[PDB]
Amino acid sequence: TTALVCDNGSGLVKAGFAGDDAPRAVFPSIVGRYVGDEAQSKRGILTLKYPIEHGIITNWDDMEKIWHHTFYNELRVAPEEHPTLLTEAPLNPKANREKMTQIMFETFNVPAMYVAIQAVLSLYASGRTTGIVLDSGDGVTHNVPIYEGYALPHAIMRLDLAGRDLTDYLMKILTERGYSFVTTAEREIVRDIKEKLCYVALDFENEMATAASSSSLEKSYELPDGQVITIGNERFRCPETLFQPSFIGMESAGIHETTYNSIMKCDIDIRKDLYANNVMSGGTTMYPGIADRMQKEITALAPSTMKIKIIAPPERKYSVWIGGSILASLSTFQQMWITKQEYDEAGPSIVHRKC
Amino acid sequence: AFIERPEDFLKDKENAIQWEKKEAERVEKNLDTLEKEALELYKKDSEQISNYSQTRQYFYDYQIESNPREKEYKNLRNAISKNKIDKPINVYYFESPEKFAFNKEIRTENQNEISLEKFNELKETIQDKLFKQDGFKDVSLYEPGNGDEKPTPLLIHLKLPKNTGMLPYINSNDVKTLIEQDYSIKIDKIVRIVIEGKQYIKAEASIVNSLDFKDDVSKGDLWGKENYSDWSNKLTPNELADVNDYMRGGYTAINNYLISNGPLNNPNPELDSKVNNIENALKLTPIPSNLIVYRRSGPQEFGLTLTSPEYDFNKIENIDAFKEKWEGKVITYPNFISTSIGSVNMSAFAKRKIILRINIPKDSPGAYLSAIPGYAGSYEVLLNHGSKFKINKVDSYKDGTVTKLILDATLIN
Ligand SMILES: NC(=O)c1ccc[n+]([C@@H]2O[C@H](COP(=O)([O-])OP(=O)(O)OC[C@H]3O[C@@H](n4cnc5c(N)ncnc54)[C@H](O)[C@@H]3O)[C@@H](O)[C@H]2O)c1
Ligand SMILES: Nc1ncnc2c1ncn2[C@@H]1O[C@H](COP(=O)(O)OP(=O)(O)OP(=O)(O)O)[C@@H](O)[C@H]1O
Ligand SMILES: C/C1=C/C(=O)O[C@@H]2C[C@@H](CC[C@H](C)/C=C/C=C\CC1)O[C@@](O)([C@@H]1CSC(=O)N1)C2
Ligand SMILES: [Ca+2]
Repeated sequence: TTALVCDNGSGLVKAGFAGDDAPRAVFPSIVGRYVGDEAQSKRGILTLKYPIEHGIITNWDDMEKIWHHTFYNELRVAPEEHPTLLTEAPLNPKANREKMTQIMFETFNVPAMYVAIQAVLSLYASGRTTGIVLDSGDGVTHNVPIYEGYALPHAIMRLDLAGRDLTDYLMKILTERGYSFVTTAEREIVRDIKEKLCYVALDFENEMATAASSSSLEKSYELPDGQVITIGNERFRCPETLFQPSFIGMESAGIHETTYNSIMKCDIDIRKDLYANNVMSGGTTMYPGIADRMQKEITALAPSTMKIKIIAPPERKYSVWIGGSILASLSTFQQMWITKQEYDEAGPSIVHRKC
Repeated sequence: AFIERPEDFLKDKENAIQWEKKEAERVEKNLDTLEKEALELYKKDSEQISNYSQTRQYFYDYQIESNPREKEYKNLRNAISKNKIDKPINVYYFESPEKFAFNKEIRTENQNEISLEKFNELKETIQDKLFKQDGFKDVSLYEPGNGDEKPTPLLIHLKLPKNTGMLPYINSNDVKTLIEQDYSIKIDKIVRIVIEGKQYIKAEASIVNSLDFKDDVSKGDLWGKENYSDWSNKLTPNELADVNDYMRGGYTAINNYLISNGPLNNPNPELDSKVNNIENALKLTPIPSNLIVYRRSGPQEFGLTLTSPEYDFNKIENIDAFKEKWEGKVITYPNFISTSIGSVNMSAFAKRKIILRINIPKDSPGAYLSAIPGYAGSYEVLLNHGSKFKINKVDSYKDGTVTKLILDATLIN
C-alpha cells in the first residue's frame, strides 16, 4: 500500500517509504565476491565491488543482490506488496531502464513500479519544474537543464568526476604532506576528513597565498587510533578539482564551465530561467563555499546583466530521494505507475511509454 | 581560342583571363545581394576571412553558432559551391613549403637555384602523403610567367575534377578565381623549372575527396545511422555482447591488455575472445566511403603529461620540438581507438590540446558505434586495434589563449 522509493547511487543506496521526509535506510552500494556493511565485514575471502559505475548499473546480478538487500534486510518489506519507484541517471540507456523494469516484475514480482530521473526529482524537491540541476555524487556529476518538468537531453552534461575522485585526490596530497593514506580503510578515513574539513575557496590563488603565509587555515583531525593530524591547503585544493579537473590529470571542463555549456545548449528564450534557478543536489555539492564560488564563476562567463541564483538547500544530500517521496505520493502520479498487468501486456519497453 | 575551353590553359594567360572575365560576368547573374556583399567583404578582408574558414570548426557548437563571422563564411561558401565546373580544370598557386611539412626554405628568395639536396629532401617529405586542405583560396587558371607575382619557390599545379565549385570574379583591374578547399591533396610528381631567371619547384597535384562533416554533426549522424543501422542488427550475440561490454567501459581493461602485450606474455582467453569479436564486428560493415574523423588525444599518446613543459604549445620551440619528433612519422595504437565524425570541442575533453584529424580510406575496418541505441552522443567511429597512422602535417591554432595542435593523419592499414 505504501510505495517504496529507492534512489540507487554509485556509492550509496537511499531507500525508504513514499510520504516520509527522509530515507529510512542509507547503505553502501557494494557487493562482496554479501551486500553493504556485510560485504566488508567479511571482505577477506572476498573483495568489495561497486555495481553502479558513474551512475549506471553495470552488473545486473550484483544489482539484484543490492535490491534484495534493500527490500528484505534494509526496509523489511516484501517486494510483492509495494509499488516501487526507482531512480536512474540522466541519459540512462533505454536497455538499462528496460532491464530494471524486467527485474522488478520478473525477479521481485512487484505490483507496480516507475523509473524517475534523479535530477528531475531533486529539482522537484524544492518545488521547481524549471531550472538547471548540478547533481554530484560519489561516482558522477551532471548538469541537467529542465523546463516545465522536462529534462532537455541534448543539453545534458556529464563529468566522470565526483566524490570518490575527490577522496582519492585528498589521500594523495595528504600523503605528499608527509602522512600515508593508501589502503581501502584509509580511504574511508580520508572520505570522512573530506566530508568534515574541506571547503571551496572563493578565490583559489588568493587562498593558496594565505595558507602559504599563515597557519590560519589549518585544522586538526583525530584518527581512530588517537593520532591527531593537521590539514592545511588540502582542505580547499581537494574540491578545487571540481572547478579545475587538471588537478587529477583530467582535461575536461570544470563544473562551472559545464553549467555554462549546458545553458548555452538550451533555447535562448529559457536561458534566463536557468541562470535564475541553478539548483545543487548530491553529497559532492555539500562543500561550504561551493554556491558562492559557482555564483562567481558563472558571473564571469555570463553577460554582465545576467541575474544568477544558486540554490543549495541544507537537505540537498537527499533531495533526489525527497523528490521521489513527494512524487510517488502525489494524486496525479498514481495513474503513471506501471502495473504488473501493464508489464504482462506490453514488454519491458512499457517503461518508455510511461517512464 | 576554341569554342570550348581546355582543361588546362597552361601559359595561355591572355585566353585564361578573357575566359574567366566572361565567366565572372555570367556568375554575377546568379549571385543574390547577400552573396555579392560576401564577395565585396572578402575582397577587403581576404586573409582574416580565409583564416576563419580554416579553423572555424574546432570550437564548441554554441561558440561556432554565435560567431558573427559565420554569416560571411556561409554566404561566401554558398556563392562558390553553386558554380560548379562541368569538366575538370587545372589551376596554379604558390604555397609555403611549410604547408606540406617542409619546415625550411627550399631556397632563399635571393638565390636563383635549388640544390639537388633540397630537391630530394622535399621529394622524400611530400611523397606518399595525402595533405588535408581547408578554407578559401585564390587560384590562377594560368601558369605564372615573366612579370607575374611569385611569393615562394613552390608552385602547385592542381587538377580539380568535374563539379568543383569555383567563383570567378573581378577585383578592380584583376580577374580572380575563388575556391573553398574541401579535400586532400596528393603530390603525384615534383619537377624543378625556371621562371624569369629563377628555379621553382612545380608540384603536379591531384585531389582525393573524403566525407568530412566537420561541425555538422547532425548530417554526420544521419550518414552514420543510414549506413550502420543493420550492422547493429547483423552482429552475432557474442559480438554484440562484447561490443557493448567494450563501450560500457570494458574498453579500459581490453585496451590495457592490448597495450601491455597481454596476448603474448600474460594470455587471457576471455579477453582474446573479446578482442577477436570486436575486430570481427568492425570488419562486418567496412567504412563505406573515404571519411575524415577527429580524435582529441590525451597527451600520454604522444609521450607527454599535463605538467610536461613540452606540452606548452604556446611556446613555438615546443611546437617545433613536437614536429621534429612526430611530423612525417607513423604511429601505432595497439588498442582499439575512438574517434568522432565531428570536429567540435566538447566538455569531456575541452582542454585537450592535440587533435588527430584522420583520413580513413573506404573499406577500412571500422564502425559507427553511435548507430547502437544507448550512447550516440559521441558520434563515434571505433577503429580497429593495431591501427597505424601516418602523420602528414602538424598545424596549430588558438582556442582562446591556448595553442592547440591539429595532426593531419592517414590510416595506412
Ligand atoms: N577522445 C576522443 O576524441 C573521443 C572521440 C569519440 C568518443 N570518445 C569517447 O570517450 C571515451 C574514450 O575516451 P578516450 O578515447 O579519451 O580514452 P582512451 O581510452 O582512448 O584514453 C585513456 C588514456 O590512455 C591514453 N592512451 C590511449 N591509447 C594510448 C596508447 N596507445 N599509448 C599511450 N597512451 C594511450 C589517452 O591519452 C588517455 O590518457 C569513450 O566513451 C569514447 O566513446 C572519445
Ligand atoms: N558533507 C559532505 N561534504 C563533501 N562530500 C560529501 C559530504 N557528504 C557526502 N559527501 C560525498 O558525496 C558522495 C555521496 O553522495 P551521493 O549519495 O549523492 O552519491 P551517489 O548517489 O552514491 O553517487 P552518484 O550520484 O555519483 O551515482 C560521497 O563521495 C561522499 O563522500
Ligand atoms: C559514511 C559513508 C559514506 C559513503 O559515502 O560511503 C560510500 C560507500 C563506500 C563503500 C566502501 C565501504 C564499505 C563503506 C562502508 C560503509 C558506509 C558508507 C560510508 O565507498 C565510498 O566511501 C567511496 C570510497 S571513499 C569515497 O569517497 N567513496 C562511498
Ligand atoms: Ca545519486
